[PDB]
Amino acid sequence: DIGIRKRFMTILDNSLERDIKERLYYVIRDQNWEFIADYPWLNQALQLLYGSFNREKELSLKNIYCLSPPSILQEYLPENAEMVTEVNDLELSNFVKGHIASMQGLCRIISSDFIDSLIEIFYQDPKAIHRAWVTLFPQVYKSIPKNEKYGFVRSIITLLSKPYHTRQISSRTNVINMLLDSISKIESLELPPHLVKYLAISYNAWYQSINILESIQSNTSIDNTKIIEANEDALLELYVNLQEEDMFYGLWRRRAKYTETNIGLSYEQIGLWDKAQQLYEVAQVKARSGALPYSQSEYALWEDNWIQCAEKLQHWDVLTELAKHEGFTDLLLECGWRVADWNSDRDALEQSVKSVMDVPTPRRQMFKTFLALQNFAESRKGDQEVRKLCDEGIQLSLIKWVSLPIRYTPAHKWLLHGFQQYMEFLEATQIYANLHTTTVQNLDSKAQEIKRILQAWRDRLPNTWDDVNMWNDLVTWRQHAFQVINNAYLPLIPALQAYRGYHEIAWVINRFAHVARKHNMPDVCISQLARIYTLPNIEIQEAFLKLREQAKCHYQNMNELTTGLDVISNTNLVYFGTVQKAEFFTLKGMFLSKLRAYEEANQAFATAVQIDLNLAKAWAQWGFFNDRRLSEEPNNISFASNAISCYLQAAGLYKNSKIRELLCRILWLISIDDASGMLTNAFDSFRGEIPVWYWITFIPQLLTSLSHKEANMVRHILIRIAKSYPQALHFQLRTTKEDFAVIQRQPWEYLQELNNILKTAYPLLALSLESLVAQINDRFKSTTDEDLFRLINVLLIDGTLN
Amino acid sequence: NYEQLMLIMNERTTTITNSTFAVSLTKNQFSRLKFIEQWRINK
Amino acid sequence: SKKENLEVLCPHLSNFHHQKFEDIEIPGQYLLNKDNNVHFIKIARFLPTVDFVRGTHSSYRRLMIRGHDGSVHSFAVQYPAVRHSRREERMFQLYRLFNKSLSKNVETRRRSIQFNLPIAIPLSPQVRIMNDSVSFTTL
Amino acid sequence: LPPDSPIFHNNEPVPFRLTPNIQSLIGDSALEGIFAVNLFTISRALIEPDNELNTYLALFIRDEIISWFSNLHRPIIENPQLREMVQTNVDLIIRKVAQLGHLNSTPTVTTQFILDCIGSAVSPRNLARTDVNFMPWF
Amino acid sequence: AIFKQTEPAIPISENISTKTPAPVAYRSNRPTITGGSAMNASALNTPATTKLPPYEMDTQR
Amino acid sequence: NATFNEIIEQELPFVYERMLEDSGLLHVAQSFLTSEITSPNFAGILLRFLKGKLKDLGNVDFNTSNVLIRLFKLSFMSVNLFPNINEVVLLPHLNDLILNSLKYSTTAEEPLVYFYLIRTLFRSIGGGRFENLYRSIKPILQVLLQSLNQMILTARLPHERELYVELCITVPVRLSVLAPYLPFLMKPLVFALQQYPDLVSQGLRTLELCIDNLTAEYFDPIIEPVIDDVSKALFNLLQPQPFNHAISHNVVRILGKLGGRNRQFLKPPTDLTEKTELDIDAIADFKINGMPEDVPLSVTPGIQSALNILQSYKSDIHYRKSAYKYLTCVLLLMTKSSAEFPTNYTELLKTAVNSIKLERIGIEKNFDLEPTVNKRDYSNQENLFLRLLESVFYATSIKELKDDAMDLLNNLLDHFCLLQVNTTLLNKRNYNGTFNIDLKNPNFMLDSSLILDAIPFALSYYIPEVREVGVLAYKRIYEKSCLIYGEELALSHSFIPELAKQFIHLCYDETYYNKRGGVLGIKVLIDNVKSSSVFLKKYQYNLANGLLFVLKDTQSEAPSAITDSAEKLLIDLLSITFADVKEEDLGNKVLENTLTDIVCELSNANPKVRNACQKSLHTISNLTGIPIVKLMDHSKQFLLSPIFAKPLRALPFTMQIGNVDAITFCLSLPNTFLTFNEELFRLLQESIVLADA
Repeated sequence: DIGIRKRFMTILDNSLERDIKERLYYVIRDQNWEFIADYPWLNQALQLLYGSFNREKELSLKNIYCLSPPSILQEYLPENAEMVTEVNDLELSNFVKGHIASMQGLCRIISSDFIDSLIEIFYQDPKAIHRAWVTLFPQVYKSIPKNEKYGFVRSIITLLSKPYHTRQISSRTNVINMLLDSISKIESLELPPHLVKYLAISYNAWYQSINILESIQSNTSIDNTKIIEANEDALLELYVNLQEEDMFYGLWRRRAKYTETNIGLSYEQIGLWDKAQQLYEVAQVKARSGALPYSQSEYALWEDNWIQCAEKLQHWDVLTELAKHEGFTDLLLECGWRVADWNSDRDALEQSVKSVMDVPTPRRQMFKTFLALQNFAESRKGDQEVRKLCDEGIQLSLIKWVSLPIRYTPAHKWLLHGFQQYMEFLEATQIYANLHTTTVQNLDSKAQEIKRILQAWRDRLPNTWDDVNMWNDLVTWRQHAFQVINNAYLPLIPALQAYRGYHEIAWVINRFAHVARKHNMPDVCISQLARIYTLPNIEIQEAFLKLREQAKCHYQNMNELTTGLDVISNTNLVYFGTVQKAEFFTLKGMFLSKLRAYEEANQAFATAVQIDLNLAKAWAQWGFFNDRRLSEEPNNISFASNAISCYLQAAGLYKNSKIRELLCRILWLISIDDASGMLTNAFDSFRGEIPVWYWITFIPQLLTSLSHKEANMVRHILIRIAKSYPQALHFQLRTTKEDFAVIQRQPWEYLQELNNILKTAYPLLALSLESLVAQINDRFKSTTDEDLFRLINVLLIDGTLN
Repeated sequence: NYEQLMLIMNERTTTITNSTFAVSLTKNQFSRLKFIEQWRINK
Repeated sequence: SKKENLEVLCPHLSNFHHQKFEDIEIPGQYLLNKDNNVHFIKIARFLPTVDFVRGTHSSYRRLMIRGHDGSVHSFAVQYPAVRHSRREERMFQLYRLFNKSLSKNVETRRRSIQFNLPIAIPLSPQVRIMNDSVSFTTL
Repeated sequence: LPPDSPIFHNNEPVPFRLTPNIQSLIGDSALEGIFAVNLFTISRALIEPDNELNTYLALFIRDEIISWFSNLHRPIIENPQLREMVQTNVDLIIRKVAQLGHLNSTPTVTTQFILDCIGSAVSPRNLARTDVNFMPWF
Repeated sequence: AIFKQTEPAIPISENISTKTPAPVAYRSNRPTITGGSAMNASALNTPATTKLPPYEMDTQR
Repeated sequence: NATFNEIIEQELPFVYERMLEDSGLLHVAQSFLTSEITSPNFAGILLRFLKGKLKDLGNVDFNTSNVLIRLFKLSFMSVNLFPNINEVVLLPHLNDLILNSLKYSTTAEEPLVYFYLIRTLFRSIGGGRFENLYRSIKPILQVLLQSLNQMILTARLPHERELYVELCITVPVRLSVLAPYLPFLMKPLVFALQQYPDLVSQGLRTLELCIDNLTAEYFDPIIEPVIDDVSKALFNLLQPQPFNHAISHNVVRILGKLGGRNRQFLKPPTDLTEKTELDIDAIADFKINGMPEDVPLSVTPGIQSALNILQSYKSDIHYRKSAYKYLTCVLLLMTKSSAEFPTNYTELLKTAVNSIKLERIGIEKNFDLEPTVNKRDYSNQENLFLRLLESVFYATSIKELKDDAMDLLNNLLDHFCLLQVNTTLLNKRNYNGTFNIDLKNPNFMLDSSLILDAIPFALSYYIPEVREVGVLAYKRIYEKSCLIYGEELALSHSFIPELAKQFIHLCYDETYYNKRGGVLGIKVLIDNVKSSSVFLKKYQYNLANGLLFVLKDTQSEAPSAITDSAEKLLIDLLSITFADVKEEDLGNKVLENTLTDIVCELSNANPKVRNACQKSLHTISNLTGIPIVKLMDHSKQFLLSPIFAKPLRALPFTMQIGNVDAITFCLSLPNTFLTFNEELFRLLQESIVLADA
């Protein structure tokens, strides 16, 4: 209400003194803003500081180089000018002087109107307060003299450390952001105690604090070696809270003192956790019996990063007794601990949860919700408090989402994984509720809902480059949810007289054992293919991915290829399929061609390829084998025809994949200068549909192949391109056609044939494209001054170069 | 003075559980490496 | 003048979408290896008021193209394109071929490493168009 | 190589461009954790997929060899000896790429050759020995 | 082809009533990856609403 | 029922005209169709009455439109009140209702009542069977909805954007997911999630209907051009319990049902804000009493906030007046250092205006460099002055801010008119020596050619009360430019030529607002200059091509007055410039080109420009005594030879229609074009004799 508000603010303005130092000390030290603590009070603070101004009629900008004045611009008429002498009988002469007298009074701007018109913008928008404070406060800090900066910065810490700021925690535009941003524009007081900046993260202030903490790294603030290391501690903890791990590893191995710490951090950033774990053990050993003090911050790094590498490597039996040796919720993070029950020690987990489920985190809340879900599972007619614990977990995760920055950080990915975990909890509630009413043996009536939710779960899995802890967490809690239905279908097995006991746990083992092999973790990829023997039958898809992943395990570390050779060469019984034996035989071909073997690997590829003629991986590996035999000789031997035939077969039915390297091999092996026409036979006897769309990306290498000899099999590819994909070839065709036309026989003959095929089929397209290209070529030609400019530039760079 | 001002909140915390217990009770050495070595010896 | 009218410069391109009677595509969409063909952007119209950009050692004109999905694509018309353009474009093609190996490896995919080549498509063997937005600068 | 013409060599004193202004823009944390690690993982990802570097670099080197023998007017050397030039340059480029992404059998910091390269690309005793159009101060 | 089957319909609540948690004087000076926690998520192992820890100035009389 | 139907059918216009006086009589009609055994009969009578009243639903006042919309709402609620009893009364004249609302909203005075009617019809139904005769209208409805959704770049926004995005989503379908016409829904889905918090719970539901059963292969390329905007607006809805949990747990359910698909399409951010003219500082010196010297701080910390205060019609008038005073303070500070005038400015202005009519002005040569421009800061200061001037123009749309805004605007306009003579005097540096490099220029300033971007802004603006201020601004600068130059050269050197070219450039823009601004500027230009026959005859070809491009390029859902005013202006301009031609064979350079551009456009795809070219050929053969076939003697081959070459089989339909219509107009003329076109007649009769299935 504008009248009473204006009266309150003007008596508060008239109470103070008209000095800037006294009003700055009033808004920082003296005034208690605890009552206005939900409202941005810097508004009121600005209205005090703007009270110390003077009302100066000479307000004028000095940064803009403004619009053209009539003073000197009517002196830009150098010598040919008949200056008129006092013609003053017009309507123009009074209009000009009236306009001069009008613009004199219009452009006399005092400071008063700017100040008090900006004041009422603050009451509508709180972002003029932010910008006004950040512009004003680094300028009025200059009034604070030396031998008084210590008391001023201590009053700043006292103002920022006030407890009433929690009435602005749930806001994006806190006074703490508006104040830390003005701290960051000073570079004199821009060092505050800097574990306050890391704890002013109860508010948002993430980059307002990272600016402050990184402007001490690049400051000559070397008064202590314990201010710098505490600055680095707070900066690394802000990087951990934002999950920016590359800056974390860079700052750590810029600040570390041991060398084994540097080696372990580098192996940990790359993702090799076995060698990083060994290097952290070596760095821990050399500090017990060494001559270095290890700074009490590298020691915690060695301990915790050892635990993280051991978590990634899935050594849960070590970490279980490590968490039994000391009181810690590492013990809670063995939710998957080679476990099939989670019920015989239910109380031992409930007490561990309840002792730590104060100051709750989303993870411990997820553990409490899973305990309630298992209580509903193992004891039917349960609670349906799972529908309440999931909702309080969703609300906790939403508070944690608003506490993070607005734009997506890597820390938001774990909140997205937590959202998926709560939705899978609610779907598991539906699964268990359907599982409790099938006690009357109502199979194939309520099993369809279970199959639908399991099919929804099979397509809902994280990205393959996501963390292996994310994959492992989803895999372990899906194994819990599958163990419940396998336990509840266990009484109903013999009363049926394949069967409805699923045990599709193997799926979420195999899909895990695949993805760890993508993450270059072969030891756990072998170790995960040992929990598949819980049922002794050979299934149509368990044995498929099991044997395929076990054979793909022994492909690198070349002292291990015999261990992949002896496991496939003795297995001849078919594991429900005639396509598995073909990939077995071509994997025998890979393992035999990896060692030095000339004819037997060719025989293995032949018996791999005769059985089906439908596995393109066998054709591709036979082409690679023929190229490896070619690489010990010149490429003109007719043995290359076998290579290009297996390559062309390896691109016809390997479609919608990475086939362009096979096309590169075709274009390079075709270009040999053989006199015998065996390679042209090997290209031109190919029975299959060539991947016309993937030949587009080599259209220049096709179009310069017409100029090269021994290449008219390129013409079939270009003709099949021009009749199906005409807009890919057109610009390249016109460019190389007008290239060859001005230098003047098969090149221009083939180019005119391709242009004729592109012009008869799709004539409207060629007409419109040629008219567009011609209009751009005629109308976008540069003028005279631009040509003179580029000529003088090339002359000047050549003159200064010579 | 100044060095004692710039380190006001610099108090180390061993773990989340200890922080939880320290904030809960107010309102109501190389032992790890030795443990890993002795557990590798026991196997 | 930093902004000159397209209907004064080239009145065929300002009048293009009326006398166009098929679906031309934005040029340079086949160089980026996007598997299918159905989601390519078709040129809706050329925008008016093209930009005259004075560089350090030369100058050029930037024409904007409205796509059929509401997007605007800016292209730069290098009219005296220097005759080493084919070596440049073959290096662009080679380093764009590596962008698929850089997304199946997990370590380069977590860090979102791609090679970021420019898409330059030649019209005649004197003039090529290159993709060029505003807020491109040099050092 | 019985011929002698194509080699694909670098003339500059510095191995790449990491000038003082770029290095002060990237900083110290990002030059250690983002620059060198990505430069290591790129070259690690390119030598993993079992000779895709060979298949691309073969023809994209061969066109450069043909343009090298066609710029200077001696295009008559067209033989499998040209394929030997191509394979020699391809093996040289593949060796120099695999030099970046090689981690030693002994325990050694990954990104150590890369860190030595950025130590030799930012020293003023190397940046002063280059031309003034390179602008080594910027 | 174009359509898949029906997903499981997850019924969200209509009248949920959770409590806004009070801020806590949390303290975490560990600078290691996982922030002195069992796992490295760092968003799932951090309290929701916090405040500044207690401290004291130089009591040097 | 058979007598009650004829009673109510003979009495319903009288009942309707009694409803326009005492509006309670709607309770009659409601009681006829909310509970009756004869409810479908009265619904049929009422719908056939309202089908006739629909044509004037837009062009009546508030009371009549209110009564008509309430009758429509009652007739729609009668359908979903009795579903099994006849809703078959509604399914004829249902597509006609949609189509005629979209068609009549073009030429309507209040064109939002039709889309409010479409919204009421869509919200009245959903869950029925007759949404399968409606599936033949969905592409035309969704193209007319998206091309009205984004073409309001100067959107009125009371609910206009909200209304169009509420119509584009929430269309009915008997199937779960609607159609292959899903990419039409992706752009309004971003607006529904993002900008309107009352549309959000609608649009989220639409997302679930696409996420639940779309196979995740077909759907992922569809959301690909919008996935960053979709995810960025979805992440804004993840807020705790004071924010509504019914629209937060929806987002959590969506993002939990998407496993890795909720984060696999996000890259490093390509939207880093680069400090535009609403973010820069313009620094002045302030005297602070506790300081020895003045301190430099920024005068622009609240410009973006004050603009948002001024544009919103829901704030106070004290806050709006103080915001206006703040913007004019910053603008007059930018204008202050050119507002000083010398003591002899009148004779200097007179000397500089009669020194334009002299030839070979000698330029004193000097050899000294000037500093460069710093294009980023120049562009930010130029756009800042432009935004402040545009808000001075916008301030005239507000009562009790209009008088001082008009006074300040008059002062600014006749200031820029006096500053234009410096640009005129400096454009003679482009002459007097065909290549001079040793001359002296004032370095780099705001060149007073940014009234050439503010007056075409005011004409293209979505409030008509500021388009009136734009034409008053043009009249004022016309008077001042004719005053300080004289009429004989103010049309060749002042603002009046230059800004006229801007008007022609507004005719070529890609939205109907700028085309209306261009035809407004052209109409006030050709109403001003008619006394002189050098300007409008020099500029005739470009003005005719601009007014013709307004007819060719204008979307179908743009208002009808755009193309109607363009046709009237083209006919008036051709009536002016062809008045003096008396010789039948008189065409030198520009009459030949004007007749060429007219008669080469009788074969267009658009029928409006075809009929406008036919009418303009007729009104210049009745103006001067020249036959139409004498006007087509030189340019007839450029019309006919594209038609006789293409065989009329590969062309699309709108070009076949245009070619046939042009040949029909050429054959309807007296005694011309009789030569050997039998092949076209044979091919067209064999293309019309067969079926079209």
